[PDB]
Amino acid sequence: XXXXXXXXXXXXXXXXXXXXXQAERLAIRSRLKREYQLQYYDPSRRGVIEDPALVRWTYARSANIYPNFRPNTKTSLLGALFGIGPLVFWYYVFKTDRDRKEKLIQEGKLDRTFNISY
Amino acid sequence: RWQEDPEPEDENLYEKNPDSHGYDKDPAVDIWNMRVVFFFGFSIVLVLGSTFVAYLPDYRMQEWARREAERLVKYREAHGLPIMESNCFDPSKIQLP
Amino acid sequence: RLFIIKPSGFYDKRFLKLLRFYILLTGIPVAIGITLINVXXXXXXXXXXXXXXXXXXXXXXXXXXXXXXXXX
Amino acid sequence: KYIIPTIMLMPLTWLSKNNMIWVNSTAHSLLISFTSLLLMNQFGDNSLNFSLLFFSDSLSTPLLILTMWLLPLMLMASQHHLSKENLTRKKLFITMLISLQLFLIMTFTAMELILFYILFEATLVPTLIIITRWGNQTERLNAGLYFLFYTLAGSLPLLVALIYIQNTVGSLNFLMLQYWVQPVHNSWSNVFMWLACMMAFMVKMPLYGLHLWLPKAHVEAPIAGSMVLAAVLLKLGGYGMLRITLILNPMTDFMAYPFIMLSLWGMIMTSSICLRQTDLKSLIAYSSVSHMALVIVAILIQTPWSYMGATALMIAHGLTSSMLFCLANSNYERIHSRTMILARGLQTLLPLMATWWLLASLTNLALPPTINLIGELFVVMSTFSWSNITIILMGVNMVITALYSLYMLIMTQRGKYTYHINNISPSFTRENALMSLHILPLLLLTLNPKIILGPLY
Amino acid sequence: NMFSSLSLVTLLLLTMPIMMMSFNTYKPSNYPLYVKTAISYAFITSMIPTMMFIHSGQELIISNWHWLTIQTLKLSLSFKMDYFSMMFIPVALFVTWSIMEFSMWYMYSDPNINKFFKYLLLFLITMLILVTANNLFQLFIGWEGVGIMSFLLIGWWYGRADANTAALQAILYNRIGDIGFILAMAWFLTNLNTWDLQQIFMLNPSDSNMPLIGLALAATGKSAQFGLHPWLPSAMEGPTPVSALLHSSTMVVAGIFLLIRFYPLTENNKYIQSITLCLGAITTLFTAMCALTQNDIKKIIAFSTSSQLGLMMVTIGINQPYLAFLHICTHAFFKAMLFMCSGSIIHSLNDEQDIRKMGGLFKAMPFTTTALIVGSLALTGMPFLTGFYSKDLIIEAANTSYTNAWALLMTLIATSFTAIYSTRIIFFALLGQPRFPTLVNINENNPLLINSIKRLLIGSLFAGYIISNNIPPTTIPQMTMPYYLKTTALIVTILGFILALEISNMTKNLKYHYPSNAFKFSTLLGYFPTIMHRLAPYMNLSMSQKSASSLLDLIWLEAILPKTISLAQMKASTLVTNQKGLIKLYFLSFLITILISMILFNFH
Amino acid sequence: XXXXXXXXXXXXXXXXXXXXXXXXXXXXXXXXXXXXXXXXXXXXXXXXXXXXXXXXXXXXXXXXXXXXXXXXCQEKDVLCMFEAEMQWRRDYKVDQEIVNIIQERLKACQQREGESHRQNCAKELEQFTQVVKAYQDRYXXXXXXXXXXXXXXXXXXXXXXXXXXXXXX
Amino acid sequence: PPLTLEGIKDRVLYVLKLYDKIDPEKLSVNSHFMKDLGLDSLDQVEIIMAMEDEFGFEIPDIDAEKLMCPQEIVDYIADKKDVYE
Amino acid sequence: THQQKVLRLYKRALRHLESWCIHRDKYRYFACLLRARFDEHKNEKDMVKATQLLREAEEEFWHGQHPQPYIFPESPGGTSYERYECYKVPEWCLDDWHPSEKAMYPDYFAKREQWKKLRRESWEREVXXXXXXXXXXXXXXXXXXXXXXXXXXXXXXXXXXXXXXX
Repeated sequence: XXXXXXXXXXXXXXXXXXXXXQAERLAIRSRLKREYQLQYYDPSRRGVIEDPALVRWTYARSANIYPNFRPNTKTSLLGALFGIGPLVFWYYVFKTDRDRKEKLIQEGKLDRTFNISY
Repeated sequence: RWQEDPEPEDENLYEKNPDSHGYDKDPAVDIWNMRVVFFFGFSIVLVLGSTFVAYLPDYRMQEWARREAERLVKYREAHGLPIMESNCFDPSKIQLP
Repeated sequence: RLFIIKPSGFYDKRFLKLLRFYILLTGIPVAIGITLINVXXXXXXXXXXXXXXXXXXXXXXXXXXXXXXXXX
Repeated sequence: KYIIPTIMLMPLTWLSKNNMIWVNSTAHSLLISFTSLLLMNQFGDNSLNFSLLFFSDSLSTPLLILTMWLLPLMLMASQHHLSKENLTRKKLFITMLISLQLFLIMTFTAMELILFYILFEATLVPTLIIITRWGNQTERLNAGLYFLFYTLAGSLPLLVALIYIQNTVGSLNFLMLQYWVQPVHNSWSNVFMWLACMMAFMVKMPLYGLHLWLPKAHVEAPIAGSMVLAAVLLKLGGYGMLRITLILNPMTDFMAYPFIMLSLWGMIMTSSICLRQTDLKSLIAYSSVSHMALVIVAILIQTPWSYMGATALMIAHGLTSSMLFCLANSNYERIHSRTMILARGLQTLLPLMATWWLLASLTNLALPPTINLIGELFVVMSTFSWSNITIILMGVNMVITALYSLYMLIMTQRGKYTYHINNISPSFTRENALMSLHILPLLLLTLNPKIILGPLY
Repeated sequence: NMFSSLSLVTLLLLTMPIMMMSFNTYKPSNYPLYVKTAISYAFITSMIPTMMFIHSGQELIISNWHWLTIQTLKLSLSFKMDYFSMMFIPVALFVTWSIMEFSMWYMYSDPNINKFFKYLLLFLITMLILVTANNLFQLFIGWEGVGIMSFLLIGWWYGRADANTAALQAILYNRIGDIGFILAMAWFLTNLNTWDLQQIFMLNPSDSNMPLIGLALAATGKSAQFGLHPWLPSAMEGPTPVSALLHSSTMVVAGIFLLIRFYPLTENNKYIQSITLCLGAITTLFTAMCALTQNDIKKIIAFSTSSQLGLMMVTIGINQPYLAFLHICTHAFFKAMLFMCSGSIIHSLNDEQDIRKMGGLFKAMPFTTTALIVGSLALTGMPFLTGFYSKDLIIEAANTSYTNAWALLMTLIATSFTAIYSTRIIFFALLGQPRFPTLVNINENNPLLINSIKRLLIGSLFAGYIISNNIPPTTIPQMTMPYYLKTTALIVTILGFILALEISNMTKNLKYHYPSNAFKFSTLLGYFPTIMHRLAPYMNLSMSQKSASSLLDLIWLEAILPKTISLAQMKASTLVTNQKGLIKLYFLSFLITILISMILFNFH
Repeated sequence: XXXXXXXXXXXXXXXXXXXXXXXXXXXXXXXXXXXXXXXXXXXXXXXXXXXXXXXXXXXXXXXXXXXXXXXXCQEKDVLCMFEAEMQWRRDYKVDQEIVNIIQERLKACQQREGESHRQNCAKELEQFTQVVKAYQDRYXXXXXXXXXXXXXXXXXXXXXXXXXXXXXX
Repeated sequence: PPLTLEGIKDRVLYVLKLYDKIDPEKLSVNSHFMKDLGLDSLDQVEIIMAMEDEFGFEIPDIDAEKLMCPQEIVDYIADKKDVYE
Repeated sequence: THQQKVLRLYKRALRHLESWCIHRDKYRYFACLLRARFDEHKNEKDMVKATQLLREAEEEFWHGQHPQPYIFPESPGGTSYERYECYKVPEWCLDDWHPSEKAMYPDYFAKREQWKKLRRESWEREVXXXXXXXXXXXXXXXXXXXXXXXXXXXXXXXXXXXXXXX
């Protein structure tokens, strides 16, 4: 998704609230990097590091399903209309092709004489 | 509290106390297994087995039907009018209805 | 001159040599397999007299090695 | 000829000394697998019965050879796992494979439906023990209980279906005897009789509905990655749909019409999810849905051309997806995670295994005629004679079959792995030997695919 | 007799390095030299059967490797050596003869020098099968085989970013092109039991379903055209001799090649005649427009392939298969030079791929700059510079037809548009003051470069003499209109070059002209990265994540289970926790059980 | 040989009168390669054929004829129907490769003529249209999977349709 | 072609000498451009852009503030492009 | 910082100018016109007026923002060799080389063994020095330099050492 003007540097102010906002973000960024730094620069390790961010990322899609979907309301019901609905959509597509094909075999031949396979 | 539950050790053969191996422990067992009998089935089933598969023992009348068809074409063309199939495997059936 | 990039190479190249050693070991009857068409008769098509339908092999065609497998 | 030497593998592992075990189980299995390609291949116009109906002949099943091919192959990658634990735990879970192979030989060979049923469900018991135990991650039970309560929920309706046929029409037995079978008059009482015969082979052969049985079993790894190939053997192990639809209900195809469409949508939507998925084992788990769905479509058309591709796909998928799981296992025992993004780096770290990664991924695509092109092409050609609209949907599936395997390649063909320091040895002889024993049979089937694709061929 | 024997030799010579790829005999440093010597004698063995074809003789062979006996079919490794197939073999081999020996100079002293040649050999074989395809199943081995080997070639450099998607898209747009191709396979079997290409020449049925939804849809995957063409600029991310083959002769022909080989079907049906030119009309300008604004040495020539392919699509619509391959056989010599001689500049002045930074003068590198003059002018309508014998024959024949008038007018703008981007290599980069890419840049001519460009120079000039005179044509189109049709092919090149010279020099001098901020450019890329790289991958993945995975695959298809588990456990709890002990309570229920059997049930 | 029709005889004769130059480059290379690696290949082939000496003729082709009609014995019997269905499955496999010969007869016409295509031959075009049309009605095509029990129904359906049309006319 | 430690210092000095705005006699190499040599706030970024065009074109925006002295800029360009063994 | 935002805008302005112009003499001419625009407002320092100028600096620049600019040869992002011809091999897979093959070129193995012993011994001393830095949280922005000169190695040892080379 994109707006009329692409965001890259637009709408930015120094002020006082934004100055403390950068101080908050760099504090956590340095906190999570130093625990990596102590684990990276040692020869005694040998092994793939875990990191809590990536484990929770895989757990977000594979798990956390049944604790969710407790307020269904209407958004979940609209997904079922886009879910089992397309099966009903194609059900009348193939059926009209069958009424076209079956009638041609009995009266007014459409199948070629060269046809033999299947 | 875990007490005794906290027990984990990282194990890798690689090259340390193994030289070059696939099976864990014992250099004498490894060479005789992973390089001999592991590759003996690789030599018999794949190379000596390739002669069979479908080549050699005819296989469900694939080659037989070719020689059988050719002799029936030349015979039916010289005598009969219809070639091979026209009204086959049905002659004087007991009515329809 | 440089130290260059590093690959295991030793584990990789040994596998191809160990594979080829066992292909060539059973590649000897493959070489004999060509000479079996050369020395022994391959195939003949003729109308058979009414005496026996099957002897050693019931139907032998193309290769003589087909009849040798048909017996066992 | 096949049963008895396979049963004699059971006392072999228990009687042999503690240092050996694995050497005897692999070597003796390879010589028995040689005799399968020696005796079973002989057939006439209609394949003549073997002996008494304990185990019978093969008419359109060279899929037994695949089980004999994986008979030693499953023992190879299970060497790195189980080695840390006790000798009795090793001896048990080698014999559980032998017991699996014992029942699997019995399923394909025996030309029956009554005794075939008590071998189809009998394969579920050894796999249950294998899947529930030795699980690296948790939720073993959310896959173990799922393994029975999907299959047995659909297969127990065969007891009320199969016995109902023999009580009215002679006996099921040989199937070669089954010319007594009369066409169905199409009644509402006969509706649920057809459904009960199908539903057993609608769970193991995964659709879009009731498909959730499959990916749960693959993600939660049984032992390492070679016991995952036994679950692949159960997809093709549900081959009874080739026998029921052909004989028991040949006139019935009006009820097949919605079930083709249910498997047709299990092609676009099953491929869509397999693009943003994080687990590497899950990416093979959802690709296995689509390839087996192609067989499901082919069977229900009932044209003589579709079976030629259907039987070929059973052998094609069984040696390619199992090859893909071995590649997933080769990273699972080095990185110790099923994450795709974390384990990233071929050629720079894994030089010779990367070429095996190519050939396995290219087989998901339509390569120069190996078995996968041969297997798929007949189905596409059969669907057009069934209904012309199909290839508009089937062609879209051909686009995402590239995305099934190239996305596996791209997320492994990157010179990074900055966080990773392990995986020093790329392949310890047998690691690449597994990959060769999976691809070289497919390369030998290029010359002779007549042995593979054979339902009256 | 020798015609059938020597035809297999050309195929067997290319497979001999593949036989030596699996160890066999040791070859250190000489392995890239071994491929050069293999194709050298492969060219000589291909020249002899073509000399026989000019005289008399046409043979089509089968190797008796009939792997399919399934339902009234025989499918052997068949080799067709007829006209379009026969002439293309020594032309394509001579193109590879230089490019493979160019790979000795470019990509030198690399650890993966051996593997580079390995995939290029399979890239050569797969095309040669497609050229000699006599079966429709044999046709798939080549048409997919070239498209599957492109992944290892476009994505040859181990790119951490962008390079992997460049190889991915080349198959991705080809697989959307596959939708038609496999539909053309399935229609062929259902209508005709023969399945092979030998059938359709006899008992041909009039149907619009086959070539339109089929061969024309396959012509968008391969050959790019208008349908899907954003994979051409991405293909330049790979090495320079690799990008040369995929755009001059090999990958380019595969799409149009199908349409030439099936020529009786296009002649009988009139509805295919229109759509082949309707698709060809949009290709001529839209791709040529992208060549104007985009300023990258490799990427300028990348878009010029599809603009030349616009004329290649016209030949199908005009129902002339004879003139169709004649353009591509000369196109093989046009862009084997132009892609490679430009690549010589990139390697010399460090590693610059932009025309703005590059300023290689005619006096500085005389050997490479002279090839650029010959190469660029040959694409435009020149009387004897191999352009008249290929390009000009299409334009003259297009004027006299019952076909679309707007398509004819659109092609005439494209013929004048060829002079714009060709001068954007000369006037912009080669000619004038040097742009100075880097301080102290080493540029020198190598002995490997001399014995390759000079051998291509003979082929790029004498192509109009050998190919045109030897091949027997059918129906001459040039007769009417001395100025409106005959001169219009040459006048467009003259008026195009004059219009380009005035447009380029005005910005070159400029001084105080000042570049304007506002411009009406829908020309930067054609706005295909906004829809095929931004929108189409998003729409396939949003319907995968907002729908499918978070609705069907994990919730709603699983929702059948709690109906038999959670509701079962709810019904279970009403039979376990119920009745807090007490003999009283269980015996209170036994009072009702008898009343059910006596009153509520009719039985006694 | 025998079964294949083919053309009668090919002409193929060169005059070579216009332009001497170097006689003929195509003819000089043909004569050179006939002695270089064609005569040497003929000598090795003759040496291997002579070295065979003893050769086994063998049965080659099996008989198996008639064995009662399938559309005569019915009422579901294992002893009777089994051998009757074997005969039908044999003929079906033979009929598959009969079509292949007639298919290759049309292939031979397309290779030899090329430019003529449809203007000549005509006999092979007529032979293809007559057999395949009869093959569609009698053997499978619309009769799904191959079964001899269902094959009798396909013949009866054609017999009922022909009788209904004959009664009207 | 490979670059030497003495060669990279000479190449950077040649570009700095032809700056016109800066005096060639006043500054050699060791003197800082920030305080000792006459350079403006906008002039410092313009000098870095000219130096990148001559050598291997690689200059980070975040690392532009750290490099001010010509001796330090010659060392930073050689380290990033991997020069002198 | 306001000063860095002007520097980043000026660096982008010159590098985007080469996409429009063809010759180097016109590039030098238009650069002088750009300098005159900045120097008029550079002398005056304001918190409101200069910030409004920087927000308006994005305008006009965005009107001529995409003519496909020259993204350099070996440069992050853009086009033409970003990771190409720079795949190489990391130092993690150096010790993986087995004997017989490891015996070839003994000078490369002996020098690396002496360097690895120095890195292993200094790892314990660097770990105490890293926690010696005053922060009492974890870290602040960048890594701290070592104060001691006798022992050497400023915390990170494999950061600058072991890198890709073309």
